[PDB]
Amino acid sequence: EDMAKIYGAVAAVSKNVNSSVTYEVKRGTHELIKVPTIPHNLVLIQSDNGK
Amino acid sequence: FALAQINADDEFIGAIDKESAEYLDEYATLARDISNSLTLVKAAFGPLER
Repeated sequence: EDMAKIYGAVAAVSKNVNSSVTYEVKRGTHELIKVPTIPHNLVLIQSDNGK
Repeated sequence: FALAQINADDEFIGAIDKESAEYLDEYATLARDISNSLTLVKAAFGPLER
């Protein structure tokens, strides 16, 4: 019985080993919007007689 | 100055006989506990660095 306790404690220590890490790489990334129209900013000014 | 004679009656000798069995039991348990703990340390832990 006391041997099972000693053997169990050793197995607990051996099981404390770490395997790996996992993380997401998202820094520096931004979403993109879509502009549907082109701004021209033009107006045609014409006289009444058209000259 | 007021030393008194020690009386060793049957009750006191009988009481010590009970204590002798209790003392013998305690030593056996501690030896088993020491042996178990000494085995655990060797298998589990190791040296320490800085």
